[PDB]
Amino acid sequence: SWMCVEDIYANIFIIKCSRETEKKYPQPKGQKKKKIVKYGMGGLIILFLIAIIWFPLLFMSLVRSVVGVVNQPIDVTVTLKLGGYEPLFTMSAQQPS
Amino acid sequence: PLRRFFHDILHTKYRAATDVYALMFLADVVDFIIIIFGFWPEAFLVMLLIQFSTMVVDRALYLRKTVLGKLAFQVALVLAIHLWMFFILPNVVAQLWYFVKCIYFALSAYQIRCGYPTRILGNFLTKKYNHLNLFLFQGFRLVPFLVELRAVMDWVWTDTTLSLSSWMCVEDIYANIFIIKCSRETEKKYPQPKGQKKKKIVKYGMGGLIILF
Amino acid sequence: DHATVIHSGDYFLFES
Amino acid sequence: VDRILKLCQDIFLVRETRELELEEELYAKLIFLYRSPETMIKWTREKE
Amino acid sequence: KVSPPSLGFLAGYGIMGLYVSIVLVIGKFVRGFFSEISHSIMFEELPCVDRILKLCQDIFLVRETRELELEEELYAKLIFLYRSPETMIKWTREKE
Amino acid sequence: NHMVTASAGSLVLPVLVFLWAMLSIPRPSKRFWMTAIVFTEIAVVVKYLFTDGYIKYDLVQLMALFFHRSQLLCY
Ligand SMILES: CCCCCCCC/C=C/CCCCCCCC(=O)O[C@@H](COC(=O)CCCCCCCCCCCCCCCCC)COP(=O)(O)OCCN
Ligand SMILES: CCCCCCCC/C=C/CCCCCCCC(=O)O[C@@H](COC(=O)CCCCCCCCCCCCCCCCC)COP(=O)(O)OCCN
Repeated sequence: SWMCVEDIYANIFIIKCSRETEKKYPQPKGQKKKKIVKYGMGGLIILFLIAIIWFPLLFMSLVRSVVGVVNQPIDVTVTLKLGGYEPLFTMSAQQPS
Repeated sequence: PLRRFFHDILHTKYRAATDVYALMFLADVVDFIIIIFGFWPEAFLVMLLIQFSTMVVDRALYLRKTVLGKLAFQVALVLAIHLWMFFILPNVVAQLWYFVKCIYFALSAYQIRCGYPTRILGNFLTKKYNHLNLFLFQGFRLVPFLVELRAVMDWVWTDTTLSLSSWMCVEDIYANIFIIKCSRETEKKYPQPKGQKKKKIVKYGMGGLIILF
Repeated sequence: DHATVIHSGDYFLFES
Repeated sequence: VDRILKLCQDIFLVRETRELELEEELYAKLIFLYRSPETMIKWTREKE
Repeated sequence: KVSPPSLGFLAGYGIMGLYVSIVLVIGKFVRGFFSEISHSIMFEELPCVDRILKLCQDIFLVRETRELELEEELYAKLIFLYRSPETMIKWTREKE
Repeated sequence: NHMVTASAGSLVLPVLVFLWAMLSIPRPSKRFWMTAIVFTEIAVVVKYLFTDGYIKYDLVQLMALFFHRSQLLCY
């Protein structure tokens, strides 16, 4: 019950504030809402919706634009072995070679 | 001669008026789907945004009833798509996208030649109160975001004295009064006797699915 | 005033 | 729900012909039906 | 060529499925604001909210001076205004 | 034709269909039809003077445009 008295008060306050503003700044009867107000409020909302659909995808695809690294061998070790026996030839062609 | 040509299309006298927005839009939906489903990427991303943005501009020119604006949008779009898709961008997917966009350009031209009617305000599915209509209405509500974007867009372009809170409360009352009306009709066409148990099949079907889920 | 027309309905309109 | 469908469709006709003074007065009827639960049981009764 | 990404946590078809699910959830949240806004017209379109502001501020004065018997009797008035939709159309009318 | 050939020569006519023919008030005039006939003939000659599937769809085109002419001359 405490919290139901506190909710009634919050909402009666917000209505009271709005009733006041519309007495200080009245609007004529039968006057269209100005285009600026419409395009502003509406515009933002529409934009938010596009940015909750397309933008996430875009950012993920931006991450995917990266590169790969040339990992050249440091050593090229080559052996020629006859059967079970010790290798006939062994060479390690390193960085200069 | 250019001036004279344009004058004709804009101010003639042989203009039996028709409304082909419903369909111009369906072509745009189908296109959207092709781009998305067949995504096989910056290309796809940019194109998706393009299609979305054309749809928004189209709604604006419908609700504001401008034939000159539609002429200009057609000229621009025809040239742009015919250049972008045939020089820059370069495929069964893109071959279709093109066929379906060609149908859009044809239907659009019919509207610029015929002129907009007088009554353009009113949903397409809420004209007849049957069963097909109910199921399509309810389905359109399920697609995420469609219902909302329609409402805001129509507010910005139609001339009204109400705000957005109040616009959206008139649109909700109408949606729910429609759904009740559809159900009231079905139960007059197909009545059920007083005191008759619901048939076992209906029960086992609906209930069964829910339990399984 | 707009907001005194929006907020002024009574039970007589919903009469017969 | 038939008498409410007529009010909702008359708000729309007025928006078409731009007679915006009657859009305000018909919004007031719709808002005072949904603010009095007992005038909706009079407006939505089966007139047989 | 070898490949070492830095933000590679956003990879996989599981991330594609995740995106879709996010949209759905946000979609239902936005629907909240545009759906049943006709159900609270009785409690949000009140013409003159001044007589209710006096009852709410008198519950508070009584709590200050500790006269708790009147806190109960003034709570009963506030609860029976919000339990009878037609006594709120009498209390909240523009007295001109 | 533009879906198959996908060139830059077969772009002219599709643009003109959507912006001169379909937007003309009573009917697409003589000049539209004559332009289309002349352009398609030119492209045939030009591509001839330069693949193994070059002038097949253009034969259909030219013969369809001359069919129209015959109906729009009998009525
Ligand atoms: C009588 C019904 C029988 C015919 C069946 C054909 C209907 C097909 C099924 C309809 C339900 C499915 C919804 C598809 C779109 C609606 C078509 C329609 O009803 O046609 C509607 C168009 O709906 C709209 O107005 C929507 C425009 C706003 C959306 C613009 C941004 C697009 C948002 C994102 C779009 C991307 C893809 C869109 C959908 C994705 C998947 C669905 C007709 O404008 P209307 O009622 O003002 O009209 C006025 C008088 N004619
Ligand atoms: C909230 C976080 C919890 C996590 C769950 C994530 C799911 C969130 C919402 C996902 C949508 C789940 C669909 C629930 C099914 C009930 C529909 C509903 O309105 O349930 C609503 C909320 O509940 C209600 O509004 C009560 C009305 C129940 C009506 C029952 C059937 C109405 C439509 C069903 C179609 C009937 C036949 C149509 C035939 C053709 C259809 C293609 C949830 O939908 P939605 O609208 O906000 O949909 C839009 C964006 N997804």
